[PDB]
Amino acid sequence: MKDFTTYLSTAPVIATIWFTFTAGLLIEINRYFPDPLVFSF
Amino acid sequence: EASNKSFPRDWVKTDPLVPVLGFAGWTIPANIGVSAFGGQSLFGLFTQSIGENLAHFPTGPALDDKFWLYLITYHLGLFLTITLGQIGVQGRKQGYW
Amino acid sequence: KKAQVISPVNGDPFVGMLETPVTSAPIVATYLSNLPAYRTGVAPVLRGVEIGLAHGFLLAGPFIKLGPLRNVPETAEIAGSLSAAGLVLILALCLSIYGSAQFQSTPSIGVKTLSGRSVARDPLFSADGWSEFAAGFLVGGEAGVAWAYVCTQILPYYS
Amino acid sequence: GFIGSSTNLIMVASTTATLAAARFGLAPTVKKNTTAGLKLVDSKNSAGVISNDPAGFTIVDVLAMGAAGHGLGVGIVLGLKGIGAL
Amino acid sequence: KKVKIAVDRNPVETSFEKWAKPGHFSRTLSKGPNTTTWIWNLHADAHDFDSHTSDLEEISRKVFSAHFGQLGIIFIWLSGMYFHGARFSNYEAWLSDPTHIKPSAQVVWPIVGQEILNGDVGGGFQGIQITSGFFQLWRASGITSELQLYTTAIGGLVMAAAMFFAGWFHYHKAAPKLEWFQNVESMLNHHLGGLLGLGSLAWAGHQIHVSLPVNKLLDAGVDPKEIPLPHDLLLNRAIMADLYPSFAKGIAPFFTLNWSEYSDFLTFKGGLNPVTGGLWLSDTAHHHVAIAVLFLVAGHMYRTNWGIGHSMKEILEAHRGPFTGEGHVGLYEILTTSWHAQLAINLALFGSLSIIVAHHMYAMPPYPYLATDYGTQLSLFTHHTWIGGFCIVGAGAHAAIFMVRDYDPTNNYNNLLDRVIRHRDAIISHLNWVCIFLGFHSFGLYIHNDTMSALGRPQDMFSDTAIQLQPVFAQWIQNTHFLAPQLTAPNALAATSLTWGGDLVAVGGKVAMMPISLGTSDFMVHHIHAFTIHVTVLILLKGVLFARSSRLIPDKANLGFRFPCDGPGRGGTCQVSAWDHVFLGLFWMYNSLSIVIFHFSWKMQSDVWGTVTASGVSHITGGNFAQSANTINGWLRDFLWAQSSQVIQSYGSALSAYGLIFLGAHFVWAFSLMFLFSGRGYWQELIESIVWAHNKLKVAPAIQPRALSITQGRAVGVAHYLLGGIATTWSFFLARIISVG
Amino acid sequence: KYGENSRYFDLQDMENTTGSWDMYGVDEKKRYPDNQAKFFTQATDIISRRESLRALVALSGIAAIVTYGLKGAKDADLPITKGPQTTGENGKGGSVRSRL
Ligand code: CLA
Ligand code: CLA
Ligand code: CLA
Ligand code: CLA
Ligand SMILES: CC1=C(/C=C/C(C)=C/C=C/C(C)=C/C=C/C=C(C)/C=C/C=C(C)/C=C/C2=C(C)CCCC2(C)C)C(C)(C)CCC1
Ligand SMILES: CC1=C(/C=C/C(C)=C/C=C/C(C)=C/C=C/C=C(C)/C=C/C=C(C)/C=C/C2=C(C)CCCC2(C)C)C(C)(C)CCC1
Ligand SMILES: CC1=C(C/C=C(\C)CCC[C@H](C)CCC[C@H](C)CCCC(C)C)C(=O)c2ccccc2C1=O
Repeated sequence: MKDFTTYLSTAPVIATIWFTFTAGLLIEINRYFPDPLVFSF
Repeated sequence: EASNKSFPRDWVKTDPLVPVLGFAGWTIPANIGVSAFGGQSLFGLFTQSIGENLAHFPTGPALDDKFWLYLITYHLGLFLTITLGQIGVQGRKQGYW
Repeated sequence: KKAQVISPVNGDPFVGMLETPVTSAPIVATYLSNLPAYRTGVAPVLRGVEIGLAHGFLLAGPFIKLGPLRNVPETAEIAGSLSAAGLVLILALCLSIYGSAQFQSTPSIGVKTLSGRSVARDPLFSADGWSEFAAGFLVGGEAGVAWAYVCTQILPYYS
Repeated sequence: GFIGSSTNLIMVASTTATLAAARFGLAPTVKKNTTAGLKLVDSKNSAGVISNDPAGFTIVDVLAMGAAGHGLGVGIVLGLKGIGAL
Repeated sequence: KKVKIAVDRNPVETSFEKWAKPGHFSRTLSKGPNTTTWIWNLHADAHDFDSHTSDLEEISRKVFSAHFGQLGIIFIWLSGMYFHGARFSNYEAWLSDPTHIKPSAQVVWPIVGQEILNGDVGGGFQGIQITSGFFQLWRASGITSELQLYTTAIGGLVMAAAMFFAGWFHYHKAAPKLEWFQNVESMLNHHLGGLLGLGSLAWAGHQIHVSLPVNKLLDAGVDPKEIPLPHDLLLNRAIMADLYPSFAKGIAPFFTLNWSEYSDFLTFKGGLNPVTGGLWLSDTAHHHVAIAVLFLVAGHMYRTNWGIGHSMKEILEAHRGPFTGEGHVGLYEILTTSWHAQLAINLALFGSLSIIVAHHMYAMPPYPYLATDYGTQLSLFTHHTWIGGFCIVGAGAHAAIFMVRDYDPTNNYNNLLDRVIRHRDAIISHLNWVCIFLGFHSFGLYIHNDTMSALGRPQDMFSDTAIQLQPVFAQWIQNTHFLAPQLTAPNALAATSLTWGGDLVAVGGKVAMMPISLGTSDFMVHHIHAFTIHVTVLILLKGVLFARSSRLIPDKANLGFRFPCDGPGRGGTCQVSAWDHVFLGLFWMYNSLSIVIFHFSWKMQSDVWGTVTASGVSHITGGNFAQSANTINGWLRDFLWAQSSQVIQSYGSALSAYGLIFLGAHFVWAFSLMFLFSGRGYWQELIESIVWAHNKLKVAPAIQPRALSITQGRAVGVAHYLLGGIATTWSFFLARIISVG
Repeated sequence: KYGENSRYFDLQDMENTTGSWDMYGVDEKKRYPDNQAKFFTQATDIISRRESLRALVALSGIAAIVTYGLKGAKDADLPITKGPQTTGENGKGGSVRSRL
């Protein structure tokens, strides 16, 4: 499955995975630390 | 178009029998009385409305007159019969089948 | 499956007009040939007079029945006839300046009649011919507008 | 009793009429098509198919004409039921 | 035999090695990127299968398997809708009280404060009020449970897996040969008799056995839990006989041609169910039976393998006249050899069909409690109208693609296509003239009325009071269809629609459907519609007929279907391409259907939709379409400005997403104007001045940054224009009609 | 010649070649009664030149607009010639500040 993992390394798939990751990280940060208007913690 | 150098004047190959025969093929069945018209006919009711609307000649028929239904249906069938008769006659004389 | 109707123009498939019933039906050709526009031997002033009478008479109706004073009983017809007179005057002006602009180059190719015989150019399509045509159009159009008013006044069944 | 009804006789008459019209050269069959002008002419049959009849009347022909006659008879039955003639 | 199954066995190896090589399908993209134009071309050429190869067999195989993929995706989408109705819905609550509970089948997660969109729709439920009509469709099918929706979702996922397997199978394992696709006679026989005939017959059976009894009990006040399940109606004939006595006689009346016995569940009532405001499902069942028979006889028309039937080639080659030369000779080859021709015809008729569906589903609401869900009704009309317009513009596009690529003058000599190309100047000149005449005598009427109303002369307007332009032909047709059960359809009990005339059907105090009166404003707006349609036709037909050649560019076919221009010469040849005629026909289809749906929204909110508080109907806007739709200022004031008070004041509500998408669609629309008003030469120079700054800091990419191609600039512009405008109208419509209706 | 055997190019007949045809023109000299034609050739005798016709048009149009503004607009009973016949929108400047 060298070719399949080459496909997963393509720009659109890697972009989808990375932005799902970034968006999920931000979403979980905003779930556990809701409404962060200022850096106070 | 290797033919047709001068737009032949007889572009409609006229048969004077064609209009008469389409008129008779439509209006005679259109003079058959049926159950839906109350025993009357399409041509009969159409002419009856023509008379009822010629009784006030300037005043045209109304929107609720039923003269327009008879008019449009009668002429649908009549124009169709006449054009299909012309087509059939000129296809019979010519090829086309 | 014979007898095709639509033909190339004068049998020339490369000029590009496609003679057709609406173009070359003998009734249509006759009617269009009998119009004063296509009476190439008649003086352009008289053809202009006829055309102008027709047009001045016809274009008064809209101004009469649909103008701004259409709902005033005796004023509708006067106002419409005068609007039509003004429009006819403007059109005569436009015709004059068209005759000034168009007829300066004197085309050199001759004309035929879809039969083979070359005819002379219409004197209408010259400076003098178009000037007299526009004069005739003005006279006839004002006359036809006046006659449109007269018909508003004298026709029995005018509403 | 349906067998003997007007509906039953109409239907059998219509189906047998279409079957006899096809078998005896009065209706288009598998072996005989029609031209633009409705004149029966030999077809190519697009497969070739075997029947021992003297006329080459296939069971495909029996199916086609049974369907045609069933449509005819259904229309006739229900139109006589419509105008009240049944 | 000639009509047979014909396939290649294992034509294509199932392997991931071409996934790892983007642009394998092209010889111009297999060389890898050097510029970003490659990245865009890889997506523009992905489904242009006739530019990958040139033999029709592989093209057709790719098309077949891609259709299987599309069907699998549609099945995923349908299973998702059914699943969201089974899990994230208020459907079981909505069945018990459909006149007060807002249908909702989407719940929002409480993450960034967006749980405000989970509105109080009813039924002890918080979610997004849907406008899809799925609740009414499910009630018409007789669902009455979330378990049935869940199992329909599972079946849809199974069918999606089946479709994807079938695509893989019919491309990689057993792919049909070209002679199998060119069996258009058998394809039509099966798609008429089987796809539409057996399909309509099966749905008629469902309606006989499941929908009709379930909805007859639902309309009788029976709670959905007390209703027998569909299999209890299938097994027990006594229950069905208790609901419809004709079931006591069995299927004997069908075979004895005593079909009138079935007049209990096969009716011709016409009109609407007064309990639900939808069509009688008995009429619907009879309808589906009738068209099933009709399509099953229609699917026995074409000759496939036995002598009976028609050869479509013979029909075509026999249809010719004195005006049309050889006639339809050479069209069978066109439509059996070119996929784009088939796509043109099929998209044209499919879009016209979607618009017809839109017009027929609002006037004859086929689903229960659909007519009084004004949001569902408006959204369905708007949606299917838009889909139809898009399909029609695509029909123009692919007709042009055929003319450029697959057209051959050898097979078309003096036939209808040759003779259309040979007098295209007359066609387009008369279309131009009628477009100008219609534009004047439609929009200049609005300008005349605006000028008169501004000048203080309302007696000079084209209004129902001053200068009446009454649509007397449409009024006559209305009156004729209203009086049809009396003379010309005597076995129908009522007219097809209440829009022809008569009394209103009120369901839950709200008007389901009521007579639509046509006046001067309707005349004017219908002629506006005709105008915009004629101009869209002008653009697309001019792109089709002038796709190969013109008096400006005689060798336009060699430049292709999709090219920016020929140059700044001949005065400038920008957008001479047929692709650019599609690009402009898109703008004009948008401008047409925007007015279509605006006319629908205002006419419905003014003259149909409303409440029956006392004896007397209070419409939503108050009946102001008659006197205010005469002017542009009326459409701006009394429709756009007035009805925007619900989308701009939606902040802090469950409709706040609609205001947000209103603003964002405005933004996207205006952003389209950067691509439409501009050109590539500015952006390439800006990009190179930016590439300087990237080269200075050693971050210049190896894939050289290019500006979007001219064609791609136009495509991006029109895509963003359509998206912004349509989503703006979407938000405006939905925020308005969820509040006021 | 030009119609012989699909020979649609003739150097000695460039009228038929270029399609220079009068498709509907007839050169018959006889259309109108001669007294009527005389009447209308003499009625237009003064304005049959461009300058004379434009002088007539200028005189007539200027006189017409001037008599329309001076007399004809009031004869037509135009609202702009009658005046407001009311106090008008004088004291109602704005909804807030009712200015004159
Ligand atoms: C794992 C199974 C598998 C494998 C290994 C292959 C392998 C191959 N296929 Mg086959 N194929 C399969 C399944 C498979 N296919 C199925 C299930 C179908 C039916 C749809 C097809 C239909 C098919 C056709 C019609 C063609 C191929 C082609 C190919 C070749 C390259 C395809 C490529 O570049 O893929 C990479 C491509 C993708 C990953 C795109 C997948 C797109 C999916 C189907 C739709 C998803 C849409 C998505 C929901 C949109 C979201 C929008 C977003 C904004 C949310 C290669 C030999 C092509 C070829 O030339 O072969 C020689 C060709 O023409 N295949
Ligand atoms: C009764 C037989 C029959 C039926 C029902 C269909 C149905 C269909 N065909 Mg057609 N087709 C047939 C015979 C049939 N075909 C024949 C004989 C040929 C050869 C000439 C073709 C050639 C053909 C082509 C070339 C294409 C189609 C396409 C389609 C689909 C169009 C999309 C649609 O309407 O979605 C409606 C969707 C449904 C109703 C969902 C149910 C789908 C079922 C499971 C498939 C239908 C049964 C299948 C044809 C028989 C094989 C069963 C399988 C288990 C082996 C549709 C499913 C198009 C398509 O989308 O391809 C995928 C397409 O491109 N067909
Ligand atoms: C596709 C559409 C469809 C379907 C599936 C059905 C199905 C049914 N209808 Mg409906 N119906 C329909 C359309 C349909 N109808 C339409 C259009 C009308 C209007 C005319 C009606 C009007 C109607 C009435 C008025 C009645 C029905 C009834 C029935 C039922 C009795 C079936 C029967 O006697 O026929 C006979 C059918 C068969 C003999 C086929 C069975 C074949 C099986 C499946 C073979 C499988 C064997 C297998 C090879 C071996 C076993 C497998 C394994 C265990 C080893 C059945 C549930 C009757 C009923 O009781 O309803 C509750 C009834 O009274 N229907
Ligand atoms: C049955 C429907 C159908 C089918 C099968 C095709 C098939 C085809 N079309 Mg046709 N087309 C259709 C409908 C259809 N089209 C319609 C409705 C239109 C009008 C809009 C067009 C207009 C059109 C043009 C103008 C052209 C084609 C071309 C093509 C070919 C290649 C398309 C391609 O590679 O794009 C691959 C897919 C994409 C590039 C994706 C496009 C994404 C769009 C622009 C955005 C919309 C997405 C979404 C709805 C918006 C929200 C997204 C969100 C993330 C913001 C292919 C033969 C081209 C062709 O043949 O070239 C020679 C061509 O030039 N088509
Ligand atoms: C052996 C033989 C014989 C006899 C035979 C027989 C007797 C046969 C029969 C046959 C038959 C007896 C057939 C039948 C068929 C039928 C069919 C084929 C049916 C069909 C049906 C259908 C198709 C339906 C349809 C429909 C419906 C369901 C509904 C309504 C509409 C319609 C109509 C569409 C002879 C002569 C002696 C001699 C030798 C040989
Ligand atoms: C919704 C949906 C779903 C489901 C669906 C279904 C469930 C369907 C079904 C369907 C069906 C369930 C169908 C059926 C059909 C049937 C049929 C179609 C039948 C027919 C019959 C006939 C045609 C007959 C004929 C005849 C007669 C009449 C008598 C004797 C002889 C003979 C046999 C010839 C799913 C999950 C996918 C998902 C998506 C959506
Ligand atoms: C704005 C504009 C541009 C410039 C637009 C650029 C070139 C396209 C930008 C698309 C995206 C932003 C670039 C894609 C880069 C990566 C794929 C994104 C991945 C990383 C992100 C997180 C940044 C044109 O090239 C153009 C050409 C012809 C007519 C009009 C116009 C036009 O209006």
